[PDB]
Amino acid sequence: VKYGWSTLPKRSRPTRFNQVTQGLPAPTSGPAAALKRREKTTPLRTGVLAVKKGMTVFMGRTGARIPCTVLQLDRVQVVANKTRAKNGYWAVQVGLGERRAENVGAPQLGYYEAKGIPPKQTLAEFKVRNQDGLLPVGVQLFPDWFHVGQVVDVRGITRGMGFAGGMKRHGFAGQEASHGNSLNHRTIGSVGGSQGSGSRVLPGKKMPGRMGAQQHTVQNLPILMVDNELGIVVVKGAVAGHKGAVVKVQDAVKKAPPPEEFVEATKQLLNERFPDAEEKLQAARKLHLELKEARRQGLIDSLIKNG
Amino acid sequence: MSQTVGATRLAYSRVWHHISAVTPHPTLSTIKAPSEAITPPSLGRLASRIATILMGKHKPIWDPSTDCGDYVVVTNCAGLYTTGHKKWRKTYYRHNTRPGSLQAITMDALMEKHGGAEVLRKAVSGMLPKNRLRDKRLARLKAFEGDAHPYKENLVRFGGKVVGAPGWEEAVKAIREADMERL
Amino acid sequence: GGLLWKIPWRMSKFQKLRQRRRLRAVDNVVATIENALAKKGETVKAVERWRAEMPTEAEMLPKDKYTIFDRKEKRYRKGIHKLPKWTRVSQRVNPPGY
Amino acid sequence: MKVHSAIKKRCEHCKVVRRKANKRQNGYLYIICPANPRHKQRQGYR
Amino acid sequence: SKLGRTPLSIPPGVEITIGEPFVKRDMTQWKQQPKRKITVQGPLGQLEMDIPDFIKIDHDAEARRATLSVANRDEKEQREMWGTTWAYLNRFIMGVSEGHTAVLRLVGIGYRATIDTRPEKEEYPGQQFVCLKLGFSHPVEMGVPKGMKASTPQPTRILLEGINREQVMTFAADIRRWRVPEPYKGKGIFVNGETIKLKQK
RNA sequence: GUGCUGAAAGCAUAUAGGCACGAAAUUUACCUUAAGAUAUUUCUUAAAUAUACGUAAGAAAAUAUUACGUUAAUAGGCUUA
RNA sequence: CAGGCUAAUUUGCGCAAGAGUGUACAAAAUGAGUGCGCGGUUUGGCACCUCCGGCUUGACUAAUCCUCAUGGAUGCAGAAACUAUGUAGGGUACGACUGUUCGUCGAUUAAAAAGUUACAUGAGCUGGGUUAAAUACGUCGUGAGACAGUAUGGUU
RNA sequence: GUAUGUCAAAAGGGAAACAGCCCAGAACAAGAGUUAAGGUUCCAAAAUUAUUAUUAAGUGAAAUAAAGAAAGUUUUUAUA
Ligand SMILES: [K+]
Ligand SMILES: [K+]
Ligand SMILES: [K+]
Ligand SMILES: [K+]
Ligand SMILES: [Mg+2]
Ligand SMILES: [Mg+2]
Ligand SMILES: [Mg+2]
Ligand SMILES: [Mg+2]
Ligand SMILES: [Mg+2]
Ligand SMILES: [Mg+2]
Ligand SMILES: [Mg+2]
Ligand SMILES: [Mg+2]
Ligand SMILES: [Mg+2]
Ligand SMILES: [Mg+2]
Ligand SMILES: [Mg+2]
Ligand SMILES: [Mg+2]
Ligand SMILES: [Mg+2]
Ligand SMILES: [Mg+2]
Ligand SMILES: [Mg+2]
Ligand SMILES: [Mg+2]
Ligand SMILES: [Mg+2]
Ligand SMILES: [Mg+2]
Ligand SMILES: [Mg+2]
Ligand SMILES: [Mg+2]
Ligand SMILES: [Mg+2]
Ligand SMILES: [Zn+2]
Repeated sequence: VKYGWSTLPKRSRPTRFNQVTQGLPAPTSGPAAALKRREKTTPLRTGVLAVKKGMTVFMGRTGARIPCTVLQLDRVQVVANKTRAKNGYWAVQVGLGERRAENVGAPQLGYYEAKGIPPKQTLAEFKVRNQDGLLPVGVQLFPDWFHVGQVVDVRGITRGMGFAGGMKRHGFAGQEASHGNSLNHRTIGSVGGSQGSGSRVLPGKKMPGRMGAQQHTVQNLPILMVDNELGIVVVKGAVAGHKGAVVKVQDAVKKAPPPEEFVEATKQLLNERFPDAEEKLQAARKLHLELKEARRQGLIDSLIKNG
Repeated sequence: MSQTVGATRLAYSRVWHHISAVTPHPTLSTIKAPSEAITPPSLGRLASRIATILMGKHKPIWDPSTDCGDYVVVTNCAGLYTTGHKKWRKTYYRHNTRPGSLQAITMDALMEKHGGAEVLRKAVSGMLPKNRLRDKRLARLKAFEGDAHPYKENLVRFGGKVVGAPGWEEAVKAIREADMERL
Repeated sequence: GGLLWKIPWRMSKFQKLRQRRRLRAVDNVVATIENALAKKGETVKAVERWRAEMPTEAEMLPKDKYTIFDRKEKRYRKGIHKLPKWTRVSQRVNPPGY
Repeated sequence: MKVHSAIKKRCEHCKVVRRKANKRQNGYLYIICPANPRHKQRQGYR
Repeated sequence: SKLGRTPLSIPPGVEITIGEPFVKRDMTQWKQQPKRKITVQGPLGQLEMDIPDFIKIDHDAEARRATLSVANRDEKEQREMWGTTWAYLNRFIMGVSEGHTAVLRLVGIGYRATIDTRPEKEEYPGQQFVCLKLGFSHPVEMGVPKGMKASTPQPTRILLEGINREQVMTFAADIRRWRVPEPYKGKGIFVNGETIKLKQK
C-alpha cells in the first residue's frame, strides 16, 4: 500500500459506479460518511478573518478584570461558496484586506473580475453544516456577526521560533550543571536502546528541530466586546501568532450553535445592508464574458479605451 | 522458427475479460452437486484464476519477462463469497516500521470502508510474482461492487455478444463455420 | 536445541503412497526370486526366512507401514520417516503388542 | 463466578451451556445454577 | 419436535394467510433462501413473520387447524426452526385473539408509578410515558413502544398489554433493569410472579 | 458481566435462530502535520507564471517561506502623541 | 561481562485433585504433603560465539498499586475492604540512610505496583562502588608477598 | 564409549533460509527425454485428477505443548 488499506491506483475514478441506490451498503469512508460523523460538530454559520491587534484587559462595571485579545476585521467579504454537488463539502470562502492589482496575478485578477470584488489580501474557507450556511457573494461581514457572550474558536499561526533544542521544543529536563558533567548540560541524552530495540533510532523520536510557525486553535473563547465602528471583536484569553497576523474566527465546535433567532437576524441584516448582491454579481459575470471574449480575439484595447 | 514467424499483434493485445463474483461457477466451485448447490468462486479460488489472467499465463506465448497480461473486470464484489467465518474472524495487519503502530482490521470492517473490491485486490496481489510488474498487473484488475462499471463497451465481444452473455457461444460457432470456406 | 531439523512428526499422503509402492516392489523381487528357484526345485535360506516372518504390503496394517517402535516415545511409536535411510531399508515388523 | 479448567455440576439444578458464541468468537462453557449463585463457573479465558 | 407436530387450533375470528415463496434480492449475499410471509389477523391486530421455505403449513380451513412439517428431519437447522416456528405461531394466534399481558410489582418504600404523556419527547403522536419514582435523583420516564397499552391500577402495580409477546416482555425487562430485586429486603421490580429468596438477617 | 423471545431436547435454557444492555481499552469526534483529487462561468500562442536583483518581514543555520519596489509607507530618517 | 542452549533452583506463575481450617458448611475465604504444565525474572550447569548504580531519553509486555465496567461473598445491611473476570489510556511523587539496584524509615497521596529491552541507553553524561601502580591495619606466609578482608588516593 | 552413515574433503534436487537430515556422487553441451527424494490452486515446473469417511475449530495445511474438563459432533457396541 501507499496510504492506508487501499491498493487502488491513483488515476482510477470509480466512485460514481458504486451507488447506494443500487442496493449496496453505504461506505464507511468517503466525503458522505465524513460529513455525517462531523454533522454535530460542524458550525452552522461561517467565520470571519481578523487581524490580531494586541492584548488588553476588559474592566467590568462592578470590579471584573478580564484579559482579552483585540481582533480587527478589515473589509471582510464573502468571495465564494463551496457546494456539495460541485466540491464535495459545504464551505464559504472569505476575504480580508486589499491588494494592489500589479501584485495580483492574471489568474486571480480574472477570479475577482467574475465577482465584482476588489482583489483581497488573503482568502480562507469556513466549513458549514449545510446549504443554509452559504451567503451571497460580495456581502461584507461586520463585527456584529457575533453577539456578546458568544463562544468562538480562533485559528492562527504560532510565533516562529526557528531551530529549537530539546528543552524548548519537547520539554527535556537536561542534565546536571556542576557535578562532573562534561559538555552535556542541555543535550537530549540517549536516543534509544541497543541491538534488542532495533539497532536504529525509532521513528517518532523527539529531537531538535524547527519550532513554531504552525497553525494552532484556541477553543471556547467568549466574546467580551463587539464594536462595528472600530471594527474590533474582543475575545477573552490569548490567541496564537504575532500582532498584525490574520486569524480565523468561527463558532465553537464543542458548543451548541447560537440560537436560531440570531442565525436568522444576522442573515436578515445582510439583505438590508446589501439589498442587491445578485444584480451586481450577475452584471459582473456578464462583463467577464465580454472581456474574456475580447482577450481571446485580441480586441481588449478597444474596450479599455471605449470611454 | 516458422511457428513464431508471423503477426504477433493480436497475441500481445490486451483483452478485457469479465466475471461476476455472484454468478455460480461450476468449475471454480467445490460443491459440484446438485445443480442448485453450485456456489460462486470463492475469494482465493477466484483470485487464483484472475492472477493467471493478469500474468497472461493462459496464452501459448506467455513469457514471465514480457507483460502479456490482460484486463479483468470483476463485478458484484459486495456479494463476494466466503466460507466459514472468514468475514468476521480473518484479520488484515499493517505496520509502518514504528513500534506500537500495528493496524489490524477484520474482513467485514475492511469491506465497509473500501468495499469488497479491496479484499479481492489483496488476494490477487499476493498471488502475483513479487517483482517490478506486480503493480502494473494488479492495476489491470478493475473490481466494482455492483453491476455498474465504465468498461461495458470494452468487454471482449464475438458477433455483438459479450462473452459470458446468454448467447455468446452460438455467436462464436457461427463465425468459424464461414471461416472454413477458403483454401 | 537450537539447530533446526524441521522434520514433521507425520508423513504426507504422497510419502505414504511411495512407501506403499516401495514395500510392494520389494514383494515382487522376493516373489520373482522365489518363483524362479521353485522351477528349478531349489530354495534359499534367506528367501524362506523372509516369507516366514515378514508380511506383504497387502498384509500389513496402516500403522506398520508409516510407523516404527521407539521406546522413548509417549506411545512407543515413531514415524517411519524418522529412520535413517528409511527409503532404502526394509522395516515391516515391530515388537508384539506395541 | 469461578473460572476453572474443569467445570463440574455441584447440584441437580446446575446446567451446562455454551454462551457468548457468535460469528467473532467461539465462546465459553458455563455452569449456570438458579438455585445457588455460588455454582456459577466458566471454562476459558477472554 | 414433539411440539411442531401438535396441530394449531385456530379459534373463531383468527385468520391465517400464507404467502408464496419469494426472495428479496440482497446485493451483499449471492443466494438468499426463499421465505413465506405468514399473516395472522384478528380482533386485536395483525402480526406477520417470515418462515423458511422448508417448513410446510397444511392449513386446514375446514377443521380450522394448521399443522407444520419440515422437508428433512435429519438436518439440525430444520429441527430447531420447526419448534421455534410453532412456538411463535402459537403466541401469534393466542396474542391476536386473547392478547398478552405482563404484571410488574414495585416493592420498596417510596416506589410509585404513573402513566402520563410527555409531548416533549414523543416519538409518535399520543405516546404514553410511564413515569417511575425509584429513588433516583432524576425522574425515570420511558415511552411505551407503538402497539402497547400500559396502565397502573395501583401506584405500585403496572399492567402492560399488547399483541406481540416478545415486545411486551422486552419492555417489562427494560423497566425492571432500573431496580433489580435485591435479596436482603425484596426491593425491586418483579415481573409476572417473579420472586427472590431472602436472607436470614 | 447482565437480559427478552425461543426451540433442538413436550421441561429447562440470555446455547441454535431472532433482538438488547454494557468500560478510563478500541473507533469516531477534537487538534496538528502530511496528502493535493477537485473547484474558479480563473490565466497563458510564447507566453501565463516563477526566479534573480533591491528595501524587508508575521519567516529565518544555508535553503525555503510571506510582502514590497515610486501609479510605493517595505526599511531608515524626520515630525507628533 | 553480555548473547546462545538447558530449566535443577528461584523472591516468577498457572491448572488438576482436596487432608484440613472456616461455630454449621469442602471449593466466601482458605489449600498440607503432591501431580501435570507454562514462563525465561534469581542462584546455577554446559562452553558454541568474541583474546554495578545514578542522570538524560525512550520503546514494548501485562502475571494490575491507583482510576473505569463487573460476578461471588451462613462468612455481600450501608461504607470500606476481600476474591475473581474485563482492561495497560494516564499516573505511580517528595525526603532521610546506604556506592548501592535492593532494603529500612519519615511524612503526604486516588495510588506512591512490577518486568523486558547487551539485568535498554558510558563513539549521551556521571565514576560514588568495582578495578592497576602508592600506603597502612588485621589475618596468612620462614620470606618476597597474599586475601569475595577493610581503609585514603588514583588521566573516562 | 559402541554400531552405521554423512560432513570434514561433496557440488547438485528436497527440508521456506540450512556443513552433519531424505535423495543423489558435478568432465562439457543438447532434449516439452527417463527417474530418485519431494511435490502438482497462485507466487512456482506439475491434478483445482478420481473413491469413501471425519472435522466447522482456519483446527489444520513441513518444528503435535500436558494432565484434565464438558448435553460439541460422528461411528461402533450394548440397552429402554
Ligand atoms: K562545563
Ligand atoms: K542500523
Ligand atoms: K427463559
Ligand atoms: K483539525
Ligand atoms: Mg520573529
Ligand atoms: Mg537544570
Ligand atoms: Mg533489524
Ligand atoms: Mg537457531
Ligand atoms: Mg455470558
Ligand atoms: Mg421453551
Ligand atoms: Mg478558464
Ligand atoms: Mg514575462
Ligand atoms: Mg537568513
Ligand atoms: Mg516611517
Ligand atoms: Mg453481587
Ligand atoms: Mg480513548
Ligand atoms: Mg546493563
Ligand atoms: Mg554505546
Ligand atoms: Mg587528593
Ligand atoms: Mg580441517
Ligand atoms: Mg550438498
Ligand atoms: Mg512448500
Ligand atoms: Mg515432460
Ligand atoms: Mg504453474
Ligand atoms: Mg493455523
Ligand atoms: Zn447448582
